[PDB]
Amino acid sequence: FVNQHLCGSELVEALYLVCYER
Amino acid sequence: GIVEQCCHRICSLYQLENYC
Repeated sequence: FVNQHLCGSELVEALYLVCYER
Repeated sequence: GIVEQCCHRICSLYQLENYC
């Protein structure tokens, strides 16, 4: 939603967050 | 790919989640 680029470790962090399900 | 869509360009949360 952020209108931000996601690169490197920030892309990694975002992928782990959005792909997670408890 | 994910880098082209989300790093070089801007991707939505929906687009990012399609790479899970």
